[PDB]
Amino acid sequence: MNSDQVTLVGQVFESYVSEYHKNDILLILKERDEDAHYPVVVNAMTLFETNMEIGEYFNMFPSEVLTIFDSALRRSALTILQSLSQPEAVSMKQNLHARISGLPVCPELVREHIPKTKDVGHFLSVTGTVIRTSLVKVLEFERDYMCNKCKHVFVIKADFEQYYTFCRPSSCPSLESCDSSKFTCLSGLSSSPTRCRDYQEIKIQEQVQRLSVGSIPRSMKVILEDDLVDSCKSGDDLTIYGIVMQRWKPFQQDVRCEVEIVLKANYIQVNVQKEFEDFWEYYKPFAGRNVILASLCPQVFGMYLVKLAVAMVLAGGIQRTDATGTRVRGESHLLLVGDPGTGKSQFLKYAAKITPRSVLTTGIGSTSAGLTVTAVKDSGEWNLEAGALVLADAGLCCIDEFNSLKEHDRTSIHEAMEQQTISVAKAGLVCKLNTRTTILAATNPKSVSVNIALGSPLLSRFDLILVLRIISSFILENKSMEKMKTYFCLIRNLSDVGNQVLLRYYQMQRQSDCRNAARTTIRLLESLIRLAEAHARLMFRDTVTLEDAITVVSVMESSMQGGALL
Amino acid sequence: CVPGDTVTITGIVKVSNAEEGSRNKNDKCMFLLYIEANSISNSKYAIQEIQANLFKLIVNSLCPVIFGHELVKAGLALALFGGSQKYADDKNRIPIRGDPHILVVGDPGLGKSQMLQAACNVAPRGVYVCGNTTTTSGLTVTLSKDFALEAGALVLGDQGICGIDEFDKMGNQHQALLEAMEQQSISLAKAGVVCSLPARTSIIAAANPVGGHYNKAKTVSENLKMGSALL
Amino acid sequence: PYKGWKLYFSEVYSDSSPLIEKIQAFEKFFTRHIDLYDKDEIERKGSILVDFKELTEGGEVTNLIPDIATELRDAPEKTLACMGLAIHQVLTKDLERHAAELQAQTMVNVPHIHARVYNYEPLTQLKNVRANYYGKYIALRGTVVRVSNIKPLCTKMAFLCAACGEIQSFPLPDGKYSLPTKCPVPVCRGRSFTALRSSPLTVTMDWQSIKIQELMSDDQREAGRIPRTIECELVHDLVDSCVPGDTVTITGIVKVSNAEEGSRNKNDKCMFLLYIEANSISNSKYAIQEIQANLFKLIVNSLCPVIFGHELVKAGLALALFGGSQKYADDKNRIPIRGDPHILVVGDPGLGKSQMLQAACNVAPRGVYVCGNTTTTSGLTVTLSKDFALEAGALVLGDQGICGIDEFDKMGNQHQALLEAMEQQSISLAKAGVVCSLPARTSIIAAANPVGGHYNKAKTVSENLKMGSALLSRFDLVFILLHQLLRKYIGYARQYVYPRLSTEAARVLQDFYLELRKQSTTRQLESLIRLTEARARLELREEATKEDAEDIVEIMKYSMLGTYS
Ligand SMILES: [Zn+2]
Ligand SMILES: [Zn+2]
Repeated sequence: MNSDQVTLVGQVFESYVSEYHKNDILLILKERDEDAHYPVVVNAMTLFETNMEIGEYFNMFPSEVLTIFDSALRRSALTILQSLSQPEAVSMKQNLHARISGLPVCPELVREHIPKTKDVGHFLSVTGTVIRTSLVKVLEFERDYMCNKCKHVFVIKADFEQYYTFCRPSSCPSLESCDSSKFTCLSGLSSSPTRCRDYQEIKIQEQVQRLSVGSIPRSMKVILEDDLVDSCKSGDDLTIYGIVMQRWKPFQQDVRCEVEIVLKANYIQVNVQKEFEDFWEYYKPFAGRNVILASLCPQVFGMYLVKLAVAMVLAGGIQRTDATGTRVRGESHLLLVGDPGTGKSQFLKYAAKITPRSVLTTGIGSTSAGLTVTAVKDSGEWNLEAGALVLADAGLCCIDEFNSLKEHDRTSIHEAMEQQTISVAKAGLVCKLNTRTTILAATNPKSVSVNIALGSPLLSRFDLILVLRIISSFILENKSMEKMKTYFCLIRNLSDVGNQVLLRYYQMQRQSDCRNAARTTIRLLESLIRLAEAHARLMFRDTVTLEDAITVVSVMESSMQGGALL
Repeated sequence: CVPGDTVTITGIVKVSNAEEGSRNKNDKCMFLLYIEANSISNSKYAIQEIQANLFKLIVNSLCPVIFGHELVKAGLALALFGGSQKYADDKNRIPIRGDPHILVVGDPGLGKSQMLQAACNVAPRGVYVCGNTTTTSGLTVTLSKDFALEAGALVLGDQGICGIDEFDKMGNQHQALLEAMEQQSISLAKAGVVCSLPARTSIIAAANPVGGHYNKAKTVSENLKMGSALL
Repeated sequence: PYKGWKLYFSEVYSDSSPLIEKIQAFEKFFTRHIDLYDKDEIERKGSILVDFKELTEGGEVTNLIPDIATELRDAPEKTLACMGLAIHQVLTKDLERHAAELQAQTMVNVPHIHARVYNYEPLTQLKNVRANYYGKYIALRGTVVRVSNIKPLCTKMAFLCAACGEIQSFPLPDGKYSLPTKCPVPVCRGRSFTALRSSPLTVTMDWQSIKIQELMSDDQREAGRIPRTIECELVHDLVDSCVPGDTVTITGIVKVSNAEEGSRNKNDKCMFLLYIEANSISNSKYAIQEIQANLFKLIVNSLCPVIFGHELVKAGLALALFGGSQKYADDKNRIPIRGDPHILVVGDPGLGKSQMLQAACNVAPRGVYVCGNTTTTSGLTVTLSKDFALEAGALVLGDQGICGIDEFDKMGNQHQALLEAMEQQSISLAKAGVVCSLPARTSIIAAANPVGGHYNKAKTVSENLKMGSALLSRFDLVFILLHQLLRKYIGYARQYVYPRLSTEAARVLQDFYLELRKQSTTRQLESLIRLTEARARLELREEATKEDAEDIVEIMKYSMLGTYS
């Protein structure tokens, strides 16, 4: 940037902070610690809408623009401090960092993949999931030196591209041209300044749950500095803004070189339409249920209730919060106790391939090490590995051969079905992990209370329990997934008459009291919610009416007539 | 100070340069901090409304998400408070034990793991351990020589409560817990180093029966996957 | 006059240098054929694909390049540089003319264009590649085995001379940051340069390392010869153009590899080492008529000429070799389910079950044989190797082929992923935070031993066999027991004929299925269709009739006769 560009940038930013962004600087000045790094989050879109050249100069030279932003932030903080009636009530803060957020939404700045060599030197945002975090650290970043002829104390910076290593200069940067090349270092002689900036290396990875990310996601190292450390943990969904840079080490006598593309972070953020509107108008409901059920799994004969129950599984649900602050789930649970080879496995696999953010397994083929948590270790270091019940957070988990698991794999599933969480306590890794997911299971068996190899607490853990020429020509004529995927996506973002229908049905199952009757906890109530949603969800409604609740009784009664009693 | 004490340390903040690691992946940090200790001090109304149905209120408030198990929650509160550590310091009369232990024999789907979680959450010093990924150093003291003794789950739970879920799946990595429940100590004998470490902890544990649902004619010592050495 | 001269040549521009002649030759060639290529795609991808037959066309467009073959073969790094500079000059002249027309009603920055020549001949096989090919431009064709990850690679570095101010683009050998020893101008030799890493002359591109194995004849050239392999380096647009298992044709230069790998033991370490710098990569993805005109029994008996009996076992092996229809509706994303049938051989020792699996992997164009004792999970599943790369296993190496598993009753958890491959045609990977799904469209033929030895007793198959029902329900054929010409015929049928199921064949299957129901898994009927379609591909017929269905039914009758005893 030449003088004109820097001048215009500084003037625009100074006017913007003299007009707005006053309370943030006031709160920064009101803090007690004076040696702390304080961020100032600024929307980049609204800032670039005020002036045309500021955006060009930011996209052309991001580091110097951020430095000028920090200087103007210091000036504005001093100005606001001088405008107070009692300036001694607050304290000036010199470590101010302008953190860019809210870039203009475009594929050239908002990225879902790892930036390549073309994007080196550009400021952009990358959205991913944190797979690794390092400890918080302290060490030097600038080094003071002195001249042997003029006694001028200057400072040298650490090269970020060379892993913060210092190189000895040979020119005196004093105001008077010194020909002296002999300088002395003052970094280790004393500790007069506290010039040391925070540092942390995190590792992000592309989210395979996204549509743009392919099969193998890529990883990337992100460097957080100053107040950006301790802002995330392993497993968070981050949208990191920053500059793509290159850190390298060269060849030596016995050492090989290594070049790496890293992301120096500047701000951290923790996380056909007309057709769908026309399909929703026709649905607003029984004919729409027949279309969704036929389009969900057309490779199967009959089984109208299973296609409907799966529809509610992919449909639900929405979390709630009761008076005790307890999180009340939304995600469904469907059990398919069908004879082997009836096609129940063909359902779950196509349903897992048709749905974005979806997982699946085949029971004993994946034990508790592949269902919940695993403390991956290496030396005195460890991290948390996610299983089937965890990777399906805000998604679907399918488990065929559900009764072929051990009693401890079921115990882990018992917790995921009852708390939306999974307790971690392996090696030196103890934590509480959120597993907000729906579970679509299918059992291989040996009435429907003896053939099942599941305990009665586990059978009660499911919202719906279903038991499983025109066949040859149906395959012969067979001899879409994308729209149904986009359906349940838009659809997954969407009373007294309901509660009556479900309390009356439950009371009819509770009064005639023989030896069999369990106690409801939440799996009923919140099935009734996600079913009630589903009948309105699938048809795009915001209110549960009688038709939704009546169809629920038809499915729930058919599940208790022919299936395992709750 | 010994591992487990709550100490107040005043001193200067200085840069650490060794540097540790490595690796992976990855707790190595070139950038590093430490504290130069100048001094160290080692120690070793709403309550009155609660004292004035107190037992059942604390009992039911231990785990607000576990239905039933009124007697299990009753024993958990008793283990949280604990008896009297009747150690006559002027007579060297051993206090025996004032920390009771709890065993939960139940079928799956009862919430036994949740009771152990609530045991470690409401306690001021709780340590929760699963019974599958088990190591001898995970519970006993850990020897690391170049020697140092690192506190394990039985030592980390000192003056607190340690929860052991699915201990029927633990092998020899669990037998030292029997010595801790009785001696309040851990025995160490490895690489020529012989010592005895403190372990004044309360052990609450849960296991699964032998043949699943055991509402039959057998008793506890027969249906439970456990011998009489721990019962 | 030559903008971009330093993007291709490290020398100083001089109109007296012999480079100008070849540069203008290729510039004429590109100006005469500027409408044949897409200038937008050339500018975006930064490369251009030129057919080698166009350069050797002979006439007027190639008038100034009569010895293109010899100059490209013996001096590739010079000819390709001249060609790239020429196409860059053509593009920048056209774009400057367009910019002048726009201004009337001029700084055009055309990036580096990689001159890539494909369809090069003669084709050189890997076994004849010695050391004397260094610095030569050759073309190979082979199967990809390993595909590494994409990594940044700094090819060139900009250096500014503190004497005259000239900026040069010094290339790095293997990426090693070296300093220039003299200024490229023949005036001053300052020998002191400053690095300019943000300069456009500092070239940094994506880089990938693939491994290519020669197309080995599994029986002819397997008389003591091992399949040779070689490393290829893809860069820029050539990155991520092939997956492990594809048959690709790669044209490029032969260069010396210097890492060096190992070690050890004992001992595959080699300081001496070769590799190929890939310039272009192309990824695909009469005696037969006498054989088509007793065809079934002839191919069946010719599979294993040293195994007596097992006529039905050899009958199912031929059906699995040809295979059914991979009925994947690419316009509807309708999954093909599976067209590759699986075979199970339940038999006592001394029957020759291992020999049948050997013949299964020998006559197949892509056969992988595995023993069931020395078993590893990475031996069948995909193998993760991090510093990450995914290495194809026996279930992935057998893609579009047949994998033989002997004594799988002795395999533990290293075998359970084969069940997921037989049904999903894919392998699940979940290790070290890496989650993926790899292709595995293979046909699994396997053999095992019974529980208590000789089992001519009152027990059935699910009781006498050392195997559970989780794998018995996945086989299309279960047999109970108590060369190059047919190879070309099978390979031609898998590529030429895509079978269908007719109405007459269905009526025979409808009658047998209804009569089987009146005696009172669904995959049984799927086997009837998959084997009937396989019979149609065997007969080189696009449509299977009732004769093929009855033969498939009788084969299934023998499988159901040994069972249900
Ligand atoms: Zn000076
Ligand atoms: Zn010079």
